[PDB]
Amino acid sequence: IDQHRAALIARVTNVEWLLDALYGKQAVRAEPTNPSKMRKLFSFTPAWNWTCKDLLLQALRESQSYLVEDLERS
Amino acid sequence: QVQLQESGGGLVQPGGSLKLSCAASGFTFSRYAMSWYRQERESVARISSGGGTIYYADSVKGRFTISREDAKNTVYLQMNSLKPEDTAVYYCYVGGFWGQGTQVTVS
Repeated sequence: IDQHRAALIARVTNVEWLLDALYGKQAVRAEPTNPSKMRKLFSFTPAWNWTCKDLLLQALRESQSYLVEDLERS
Repeated sequence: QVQLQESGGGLVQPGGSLKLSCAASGFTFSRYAMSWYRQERESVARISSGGGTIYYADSVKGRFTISREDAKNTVYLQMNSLKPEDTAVYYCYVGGFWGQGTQVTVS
């Protein structure tokens, strides 16, 4: 289940965008790599309610809709 | 011997069009994704195997269209409303093997 992660990572550009979006809606950040902060972020699902998935993919569609569908048609 | 034949390039006036096509040869194509890039070197189109999941680089939105011919060995690039900034070497590329390319000159 790790092949969609690096996928979304390189389909972004700016990583801080959806993190700032996720803000107050969180310490993974000491991890040095930029995609590191991504990969652990999807291990946080138990702390993610329905509204959280909603937040991620709504920010994704409010960014680029094809990315929302790409995660969706999976 | 891995083969990819890039073609369909040329010189055009903006608003105008170019049709790029790459012809795969030597291995089984349809189980692999096929891509186009243009030149740093910036990826342009990526079409996953099977035809379902399409991904376009942000220069290509609503203009460029990557298409798939699996019957076999053809991958299409449809460029409408060409621009000089997008005039470049179009590289058809799959699996560590990039095509020799095509020349696109827009003006």
